Amino acid sequence: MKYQSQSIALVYFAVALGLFAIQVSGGLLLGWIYVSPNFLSEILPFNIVRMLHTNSLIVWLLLGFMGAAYFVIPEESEREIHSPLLAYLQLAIMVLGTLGVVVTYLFNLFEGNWLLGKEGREFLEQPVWVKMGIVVAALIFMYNISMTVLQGRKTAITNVLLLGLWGLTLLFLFAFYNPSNLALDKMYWWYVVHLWVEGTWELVMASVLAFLMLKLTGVDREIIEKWLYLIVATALFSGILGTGHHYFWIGTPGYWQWIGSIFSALEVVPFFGMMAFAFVMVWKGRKDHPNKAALLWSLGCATLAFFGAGVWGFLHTLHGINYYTHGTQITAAHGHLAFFGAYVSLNLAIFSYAFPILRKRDPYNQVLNMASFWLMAGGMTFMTFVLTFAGTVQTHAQRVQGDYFMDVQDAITIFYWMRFGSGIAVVLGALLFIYAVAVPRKEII
Amino acid sequence: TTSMARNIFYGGSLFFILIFVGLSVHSHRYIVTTSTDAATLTAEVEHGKHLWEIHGCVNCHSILGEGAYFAPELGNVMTRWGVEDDPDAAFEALKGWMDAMPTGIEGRRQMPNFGLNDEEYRALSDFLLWTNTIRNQDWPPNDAG
Ligand code: HEC
Ligand code: HEM
Ligand code: HEM
Ligand SMILES: [Ca+2]
Ligand SMILES: [Cu+2]
Ligand SMILES: [Fe+3]
Repeated sequence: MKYQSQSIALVYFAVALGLFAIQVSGGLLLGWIYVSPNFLSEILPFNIVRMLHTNSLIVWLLLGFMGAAYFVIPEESEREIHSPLLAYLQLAIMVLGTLGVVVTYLFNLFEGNWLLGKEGREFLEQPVWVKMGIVVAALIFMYNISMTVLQGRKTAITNVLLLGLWGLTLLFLFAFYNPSNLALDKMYWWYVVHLWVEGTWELVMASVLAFLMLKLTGVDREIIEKWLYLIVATALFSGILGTGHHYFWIGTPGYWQWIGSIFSALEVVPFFGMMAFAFVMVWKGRKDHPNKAALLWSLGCATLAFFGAGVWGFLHTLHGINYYTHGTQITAAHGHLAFFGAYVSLNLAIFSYAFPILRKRDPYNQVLNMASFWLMAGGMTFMTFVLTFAGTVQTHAQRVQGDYFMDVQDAITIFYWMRFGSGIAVVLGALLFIYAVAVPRKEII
Repeated sequence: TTSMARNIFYGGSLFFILIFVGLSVHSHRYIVTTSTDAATLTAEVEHGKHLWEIHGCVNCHSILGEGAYFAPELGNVMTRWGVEDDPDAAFEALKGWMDAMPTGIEGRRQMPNFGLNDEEYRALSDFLLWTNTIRNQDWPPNDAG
């Protein structure tokens, strides 16, 4: 550490990792319900488990970003954080919020209540008190890190990061606008989901990936920060209009089929940018950094995000294909690999970098940490292959041939067992990473 | 050339935000006036959307191809049931189905029962119908969802 407040990041990572373990176990369960549909079919129905799989994903990824912000800000701003008390109060709000969500979904508390009961759109089912909690927590967060940059050194890393983070926060406000008109509802719903993941969150991914490469390779500011601004340019140029790929079939105008389909293809540019950025910086820079694992997650992140977000994205992004594959298992395959490479791996890469620093010791459990990456990445891409096949069989069987939903699903049972199996790998993988980060032991040879 | 890349970024981004906000304002109006029928967006249809929401159908089903992938697309269930032009038969068809869930069938995916009254079934029926009329570029490809 250079600054003592950088250890707040360790509490954030701790909770986030706690929540990461719940998230994949939620996934495994969902997978198992797919092959064994009668399981807990009255106490824990699929839609309940799903909310839990998806929300804990959003919440833990955010805590990852918050944690990462509390680590990366003081280091770049050359000063201590404006107020530790705010950081802890922020995280307490978060933990309270995330507890309320778990307990509300499970037991169906206050069904119907405008403020206390669950809402009901994808990823935005949080009782409105929790949504409020998140905003209050986010604002506190934004105030706190902003003051720390204002009063310290400003750099390109810090700027992109603050933008992405500010944009992320403010776009969350759209989660409050729930128009009685389904088409309108769907249109502003993507302001949250897509302008997060392909907009604001992309800034955060690139700026943190900048900071990573900066430290692991030892290439200098000016080379890193050039590439930074270039990458995030191509992202916002393609990302914002590319929102139109979600505007094909929801009742928006026909013109989005063109705008959207074109700007979508351009979205593979920044994900290629980052993959190459990561690979050159390495080849180009110092190669003896002790933190072998934070390196691997970093390349892993930029690479899988390219295959996940870029290629599999492109694959179903043109309306000609999308007409057929929309709302299908194909969608499920993109989303998993895209989320894993761009955001999970990125959080895991930054966790692997800061844990040793935070514990003041040498990169530890490197073989284990790295084994967790192969096991999670291995199992994750295998899952996405298997769901592509399945989605192809579906798309054909139901969208060209016209066979009925349920019947077609009996046809792809084998693929669902294969996903479930691949899930065992991801869960084992994720636990091992937690272990590797949480329990330093004698290194493996 | 770093300060250039910065300026391309800050400036060229702002450009595309504007275009997007313009485009959205158009699209918002296209939705309200042309692609969805305001007149048929009754109090029941709102109450239907709300029911849809609080019971969490979207986390098993998809609607206009958005949601979960566990159960049939319901954006067009009313057409699938040859019942789209008949509000009373739709209500009847929906009530009959929902009353029957859960099937309990071994090895088959399960839908809960929400304890819905008939005013409520009507709300859902009316909303799914109203959804079926959203002018959305001929999606889906057929009746199967
Ligand atoms: C998962 C735990 C479910 C939730 C929550 C909801 N539904 Fe559902 N639904 C589900 C399954 C597994 C099936 C297929 C059942 C079968 O035996 O084939 C369905 C089916 C319907 C249908 C018939 C659609 C069709 O066959 O094409 C309708 C009209 C329907 N479901 C409506 C509906 C509504 C209004 C819901 C929220 C209030 C809802 N479902 C939730 C599983 C699940
Ligand atoms: C951070 C990167 C990205 C992540 C995490 C991500 C994730 C997702 C998720 C989860 C969905 C489904 C949303 C839902 O539940 O309805 C989705 C939809 C989609 N994404 Fe991405 N995405 C990313 C970037 C991209 C890119 C770069 C492309 C390139 C074209 C792309 C193409 C698509 C398409 C076409 C759909 C809609 C699929 C359909 O209509 O069924 N995405 N994305
Ligand atoms: C542990 C293994 C996992 C399994 C078995 C699994 C399984 C599933 C299942 C069954 C769904 C519901 C899909 C549907 O509606 O049909 C789902 C949704 C989702 N999962 Fe996972 N999951 C796993 C891990 C992950 C991971 C690591 C991520 C990324 C963080 C992730 C992100 C998602 C997302 C974003 C959705 C919403 C998908 C959408 O609407 O497109 N899951 N998961
Ligand atoms: Ca979905
Ligand atoms: Cu009513
Ligand atoms: Fe998108």
